[PDB]
This record gives sequence, C-alpha cells and structure tokens, in this order.
Amino acid sequence: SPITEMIEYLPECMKVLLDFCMLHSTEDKSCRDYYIEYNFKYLQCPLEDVIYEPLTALNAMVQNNRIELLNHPVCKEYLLMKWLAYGFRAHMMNLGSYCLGLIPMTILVVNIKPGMAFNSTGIINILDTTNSYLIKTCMILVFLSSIFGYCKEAGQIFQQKRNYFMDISNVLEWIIYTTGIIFVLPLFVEIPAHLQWQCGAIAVYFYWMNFLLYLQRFENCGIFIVMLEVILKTLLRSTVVFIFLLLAFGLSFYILLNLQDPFSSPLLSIIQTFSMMLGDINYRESFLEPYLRNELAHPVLSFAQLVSFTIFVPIVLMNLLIGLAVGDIAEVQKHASLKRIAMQVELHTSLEKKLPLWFLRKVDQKSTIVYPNKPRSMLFHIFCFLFCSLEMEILKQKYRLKDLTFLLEKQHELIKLIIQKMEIISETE
Amino acid sequence: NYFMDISNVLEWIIYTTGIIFVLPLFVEIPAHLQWQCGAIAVYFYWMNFLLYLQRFENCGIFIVMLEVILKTLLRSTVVFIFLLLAFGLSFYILLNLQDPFSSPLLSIIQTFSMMLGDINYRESFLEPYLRNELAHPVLSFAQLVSFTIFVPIVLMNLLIGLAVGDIAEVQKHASLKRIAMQVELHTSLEKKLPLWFLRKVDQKSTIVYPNKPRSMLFHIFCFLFCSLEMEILKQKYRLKDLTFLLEKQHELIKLIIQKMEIISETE
Ligand SMILES: CCCCCCCC/C=C\CCCCCCCC(=O)O[C@H](COC(=O)CCCCCCCCCCCCCCC)COP(=O)([O-])OCC[N+](C)(C)C
Ligand SMILES: CCCCCCCC/C=C\CCCCCCCC(=O)O[C@H](COC(=O)CCCCCCCCCCCCCCC)COP(=O)([O-])OCC[N+](C)(C)C
Repeated sequence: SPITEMIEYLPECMKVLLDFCMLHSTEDKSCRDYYIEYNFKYLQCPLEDVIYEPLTALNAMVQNNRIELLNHPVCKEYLLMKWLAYGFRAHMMNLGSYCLGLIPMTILVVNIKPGMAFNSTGIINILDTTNSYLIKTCMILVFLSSIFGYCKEAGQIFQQKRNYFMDISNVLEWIIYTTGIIFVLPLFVEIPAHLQWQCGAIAVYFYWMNFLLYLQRFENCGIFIVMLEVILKTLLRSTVVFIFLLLAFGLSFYILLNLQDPFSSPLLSIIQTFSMMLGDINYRESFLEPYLRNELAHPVLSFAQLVSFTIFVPIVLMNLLIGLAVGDIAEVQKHASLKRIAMQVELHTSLEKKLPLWFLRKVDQKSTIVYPNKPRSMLFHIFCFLFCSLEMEILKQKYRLKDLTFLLEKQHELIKLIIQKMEIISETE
Repeated sequence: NYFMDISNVLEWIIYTTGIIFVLPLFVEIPAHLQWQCGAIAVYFYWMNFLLYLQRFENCGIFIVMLEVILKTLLRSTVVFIFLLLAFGLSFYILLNLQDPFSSPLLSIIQTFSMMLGDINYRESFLEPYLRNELAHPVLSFAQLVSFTIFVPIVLMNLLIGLAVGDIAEVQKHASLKRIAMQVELHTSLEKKLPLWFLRKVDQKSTIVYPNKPRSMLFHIFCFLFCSLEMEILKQKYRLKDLTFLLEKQHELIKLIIQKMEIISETE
C-alpha cells in the first residue's frame, strides 16, 4: 500500500500528507466556539483473500522508528480516540478483576492479628463475632477470585499448548492462587494457624509484587518497570561472582571468628557477610572490643581480613553495580519516547484482535472534533485529575554528487564528439 | 490563574502558621498549638528561601537540578509505594512479636527506614533466632535476603542512574540557562518600571578602566561575589551552486554541437 511505502521511504512527504488532515475553524484561539477537526482516512485499513492486522500505519511507523510522525497531533488524537473507545474500559476491567482478589486479603490481614486462627464464625482464641461478616465476605471474595484464576489458567493451558512454560508471570500467578487458597481454606477444612499464616505471608507478598506487572500498561509507570527489569537481569548475570566472592569471605570469617555468635555456623557466617556487604561492618562490636579483651584468636590476620573485606566488597563491588546501573539506565532512556508509544500501540493492536467485529464497527469513528477553549466535562475531569540527523544529510550529499558525476560523464562524451567532428583548416601539422 | 503554583501554597502556609505562632500577644492560645505552628512555620520559611535563591547566577543551577531530580522521584513514587507496601506487610506478618513491627503502619515506616541500608540484622533477625523467638525463621531469612537484594541495592542504584542522567541533561545546557534566567529577570522587571525612571537611569555607552579597580560598595560586591552541521550545510550550498553552473555549461555545449560547421567529417 502507498501509505506504508511513504512511511518506510519518504516520511517527510507523509508528514505533509498528515498536515492536510487538520481543519481549522477560524484561526482564533480566543473563541469559545473555535474547534479543529482531525480526519483519519489515511490511518485506516488499506481495504477501507488476505488479512491485515489492525493499526497498519501505526505499526509501520513504529517498526521504522519514525518518532516524529508518532508525535504528530493527528496520530496523538488517533491514539486518544482509540483509548477512549475501548482501551480504558478493557484496562479497568482487567485491573478490577485482579484488584477484587487483591483488596480483601489486605483487609483480612490488617484486621486479624497474625498467629491467630479464624473460621468464618470469627477469630479463634474463646472467640468473637464483632466483624465476622466482613471476614466472611473477604474470605468468600478471595476464594472465588482464586478459583476464577484457576479456571482462567486452566483455559490458558489448553490455549497456549505448552508454550506458557518460559514465563514468570504464570509462575507468580500459580503461587498466588495456590497460597491464597490455603490461606482461605479454614472456612471449609480445619487447618492449624502456623501453616495458615505461613501461607498468608507468601500470598500477600506475591500479590503486591505481581501488581507491578499490571502497572506496565500505563504510560507514566511502564518505563520504571522496564529499567527495573534491565537492572535485575544484569544482577542475575552477576550473581555467580557474588556467590563465589561472598563464599570466600564467609568461610574466612567462619574460620577466624569462631567464638562470636554471628559466626557460629558457616551458613550464619555467609548470611552475616551478605549483611556486611552494604557497609554495616560492626567494627567495634566484632573486631575492636574482642581485641581489647584478648578474645580474638589470630588478631593480626583478623584485621587483615577486615581491611581486605572492606576494600573488596562494599567499595569495589558496589561501585561496579552502580556503574552497571548507570550504563543500563542510559541505554534505556536513549530510546524511551519511542518505547512508550510502542507499548501503547502494541496494547491496542493486541486487544483489538480479540474484539468482535460488529463492536469494532460500532465504536469506530472516522473523524474527531476538538474544542480547545471548552474543557471536557465529571468523568473527563476525574480522568484529568488522575492523569496529573547528519546521516540523511550526507546521504542526500552523496545522491547529488552521483547525479553530478553522471551529467559530467555525458558532457565529456559530447566534448569528445566535438573534437571528433570539428573542422581544422590553417591549424594543421 | 495562581492555582497551579506551589510557591503560593507555601506562602499561604507560612503566613497563616506564623500568624498562629505570633497570636498570643493578642489572644491567649495554649502552648501546644503555638509550638506545633512554630515548627511548621520555621521549616517552611527556610524551605521557601531556596526559591528566592533562584535569581542568582552562582546558585540557580543547583535549584534547577534539584527540581528535575525531585520531579523524577515524584514520578517514581507509585513503584515506591507498592514495593514498600509489599515488604512492609510481609515483615508485619513474619515479625510480629518485635516492637518495631507491632502495627502495620509502624512496619511500613520501619521498612522505609530500612530502605537506605540500616537493616538491623543482629537486633531483629539474628538474636531472636538464637533465642528461638522467630516464628517461621527460614522464611524470615528468605525475606531478609530478598529485601536486601531488591530495595537497597536495585532501587537505590536505579535512583542513582536516574540522577546521573538528569544532571547530565541539565548541565548539557547550563551556560545558556544562566544568562537566559538573567535576561528573563531583567525583561520581566523592566516592564513594571515607570517610563521616566527608565529614561533617567538608562545609559547608551560605558567606559571601563581595566587598570583602576572599582571602589567600598564595589569592593564589598566583589568580596561577596567571590559545529559540524553548518559545515555540511555550507558544503551542500556550494555543491548546489556547482551543479547549477554545470547544467548551464552542458546546455551551452549542446548549443555548440547544434551550431557547429562540419565539412570533411560527414558520414
Ligand atoms: C547469600 C545469598 C546471595 C544470593 C545473590 C542472588 C542475586 C541474584 C538476583 C536476582 C535474580 C532474581 C530475579 C527474578 C526475576 C527477574 C526476571 C523478571 O521477572 O523480569 C521480567 C519482568 O520483570 C520486570 O521487569 C518487573 C519486576 C517485578 C518482578 C518481581 C518478582 C520477583 C520475586 C522473587 C522473590 C523470591 C523470594 C521469596 C522468599 C519468600 C520477566 O521476564 P520476561 O519474560 O522478559 O518479561 C515478560 C513480562 N510479561 C509479558 C510477562 C508481563
Ligand atoms: C512511606 C512513605 C513513602 C512516600 C514516598 C514519597 C516520594 C515522593 C517524593 C517527592 C514528591 C514531592 C515534592 C513536592 C515539590 C516538588 C515540585 C516543586 O516544588 O518544584 C518546582 C520548584 O521547586 C524547586 O525546583 C525548588 C525545590 C524546593 C521546594 C521544597 C518544598 C517542599 C516541602 C514539602 C514537605 C512536606 C512535609 C511536611 C511535614 C511537616 C515547582 O514547580 P514549577 O511550577 O515547575 O516551578 C515554578 C517555580 N517558581 C516560578 C514558582 C519560582
């Protein structure tokens, strides 16, 4: 299609073409009745036996890195119309389906004291029925949300066909739903309180850790999560150097400092050196005051181990992590403004494939009218409250020089023809 | 139009709170409310004086960098809230018998204090474990190692990288920003002056003596005070002139062949 070819090859002509789809009313910004009109006849499907994915021109602009065309106001109003059509509704539905399981477990935690067992009748201590209705409704909501998650994931097992294995969000959801089921089960089957609160800890922790993955779809929140992913994978890659260096210092401090309680076991010494990584060395408690009481076996080697540990782990390794973090964040923020709109257009073109086609005909609109002086009204007010080039130059240079040398070659051939056909009298010999 | 401005809000807080701090010369007020207002009044006076420091040249760029990093932290605060709420509710569950985690809100504030690296490993994790006072000890040490990996190492270095990027972005254009703020200050202050004063104080030419230092007031003021794109563009202009002249020359040579006389070279 010619629009995709203009996006791929000559984007400035596509900008000129998009400039025609901006109809100004009277060129007076002070007028309350002033408006502008956006037409979307070039952004639509090329048909309007092969099939096309939705948002053809937008995917072509994203895949060709034409970020100056994504920031064009026709494209911005096209994404805004596409959002207010169905995307906000589907996104709030998807978020509420998880938040319906998120909220009552947090209420159930912050009301009931940990350690105690509780049925649907109340808190077993002797028992009370003060807020038993709220506890019962919260356990019913968490149980129904968990079995709905089981049904959805059991559908996605047969839908994915052994392709969901290399995904951490599915693993987190299995942990959340199983652990919340075991936390809720004392309304049916009696379970001791130790296992119940052991599961309540893990369930609340992984609920609020998994909600960050639902935060990826926003524009003002996704880039922090992307940077978090990059730095966490880099730490994952450095963990073996972490393990061997920390194991060196842990076994060494297990040997030299044996009589002290923080280094009694080798595993406790490993965890103590991991706590000492950040700089909480405890110099006076572990090294100085045992030395002044003659309680250090091998004191000279102990202070040498202290100065070697303080040089290696909290200074060198931590600044290595800081430098890796600065490099990775600079790498991500080099391409952030394209990444935001790319995630938005990927969200819209992934959600639009599953919608029914009559709904897609009914909600679609080919042109919009914006009044700049009149603010949008209630729901839109609440939404506004909650919301708050040298390579191509040398390439053109090279094209013009190639045209120049072609014309000069033709001219040289014509001059040789002149010498071949010229008449020479009184200049011979 | 003054609604979307934080300096006006700070000034409302300062003047109301200072009025309530001063009022016991007129109307008797208990000392609790009086010193409660004195705290807030002194704090916001000295926080607001930084905004008055923006108009200097040697001081404004630090305030601009402070604005940029503080707005970036404002943008990251929701990830802060959810991550810290995860760890706060978790340590409220597993560490219940200890005084720093008695309430859920106290556990939230304790994890916020543990953000920087003041973990208190020996007081909260080790010595209760050696006295058999930890319910769920294995899960507690797993929560400890997970917290120490996530919050003080990963999130703080994320803040450091964002800070380095923002400060590099600001100091890329600092020398223009200083003189731009100065000329904006002068062109904003000059609009409100009376025009006869602007005629009287203006001067069309100055004389500077480099060898003689300026005198007293000026001495106290001196004591208190202490390109490849255009090249290729010109390249492109010269090449366009070159190809225009060569086009004219080619047309002249075709005219030569059109008007040339050929004898004894035909056929
Ligand atoms: C002595 C000891 C020394 C040891 C040193 C060890 C040092 C090693 C340190 C760290 C390595 C371990 C990191 C594990 C996860 C990293 C990969 C990952 O999730 O990235 C990506 C998302 O991730 C993100 O970008 C968001 C981040 C939020 C996820 C947090 C949950 C983790 C809780 C665990 C805590 C367990 C503790 C439990 C205890 C009770 C997922 O990968 P992807 O497929 O690219 O993206 C798909 C994303 N969608 C499409 C699915 C949405
Ligand atoms: C568990 C908890 C977890 C929570 C995590 C939370 C993390 C979130 C962290 C931070 C977000 C909160 C930041 C609030 C202000 C940021 C915007 C701002 O002022 O920037 C700009 C100026 O600002 C500057 O550049 C100078 C900076 C000085 C101002 C300090 C006063 C703040 C005192 C509050 C303390 C309250 C405490 C009181 C208690 C007693 C103003 O914006 P502007 O209009 O662009 O510029 C106009 C400037 N002129 C023209 C007017 C001059």
